[PDB]
Amino acid sequence: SGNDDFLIPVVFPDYLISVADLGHAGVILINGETGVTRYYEYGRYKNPKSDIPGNVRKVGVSNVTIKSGLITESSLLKVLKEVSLRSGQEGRISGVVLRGKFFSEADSWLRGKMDLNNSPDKIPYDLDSHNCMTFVIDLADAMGLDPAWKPPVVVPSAYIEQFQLSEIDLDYDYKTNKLTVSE
Ligand SMILES: [Ca+2]
Ligand SMILES: [Ca+2]
Repeated sequence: SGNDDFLIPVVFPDYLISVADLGHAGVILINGETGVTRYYEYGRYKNPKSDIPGNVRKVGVSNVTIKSGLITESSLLKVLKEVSLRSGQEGRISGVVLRGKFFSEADSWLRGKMDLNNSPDKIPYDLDSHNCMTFVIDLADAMGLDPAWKPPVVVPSAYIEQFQLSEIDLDYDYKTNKLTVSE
């Protein structure tokens, strides 16, 4: 098909962190030819083999259906509901939809970062500077997608709204199970 791949940074702006050191972030990755879908995120997840806080994790999700280059609304809704329940405290999603040829490179980068979970050289979690949002920004930067400028203090809820100023918006509500894509 030659259809561009999809990278969908997702932020859960109403996610509650509760204890110190707003929102959580993850990323959906979709093969534009096949609809094969991956989800990765970085956060304060348990790891018995590392004493350094912060780990990448992969969450299994359904694949989407691509029809004439587009993701069908229903198949994306199924993934968004999965991600909200499994990673997002059953809250709403604010996202952007990015396009390019990068599926294998993104998959390799994410698996490579996950391979660092037990490394003595793993960069420690930092709520301000090395967190769920900066993981995704660093991925998009690495793909050549030129994400929005990263401030010294990265707040997922604030950053995603900045990112949306220059990209396609994705809004999803878990309670109503409704998706809206907009400029
Ligand atoms: Ca918004
Ligand atoms: Ca926008």
